[PDB]
Amino acid sequence: MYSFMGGGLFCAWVGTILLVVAMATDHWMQYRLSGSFAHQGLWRYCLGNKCYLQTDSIAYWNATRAFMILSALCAISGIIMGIMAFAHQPTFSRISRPFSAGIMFFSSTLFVVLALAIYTGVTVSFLGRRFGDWRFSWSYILGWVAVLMTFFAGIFYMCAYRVHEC
Repeated sequence: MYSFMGGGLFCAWVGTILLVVAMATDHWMQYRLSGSFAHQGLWRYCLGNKCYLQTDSIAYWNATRAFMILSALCAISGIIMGIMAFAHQPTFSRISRPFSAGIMFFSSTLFVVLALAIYTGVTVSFLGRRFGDWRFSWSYILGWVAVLMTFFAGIFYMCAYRVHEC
């Protein structure tokens, strides 16, 4: 019955973390020079003897940063709706209670497949022959893992939509 309610919420409860463990993890691209092996994230940079922050704010950087928050805000606004999916609260008939999360999670799934594509679509074009250690590191992966986690979080919630009303 309500296994989708208890299943789809779990696919988002972990996916919401991977999005947060993607904006505060300075490992979007691995690179090193002379005695400072580290990584490079959206906001903060890192080296060895010290750290580093942004300097110019590039177009594809200021695109991914906003779209990932637009996904997390569209992801936390689903687990709180998943809490509201169990408890029936009389409100109205438009937009079902165990169904609105399907549009909300898929919306969060939409602004991450675009946020991760704007990164890759410009990174290899803006670089390549210059930066030698071109590598999408272990935070770029967690963004793509959360792409599938919150995707199923909408699938399970959308699957229960037909089971309930029909």
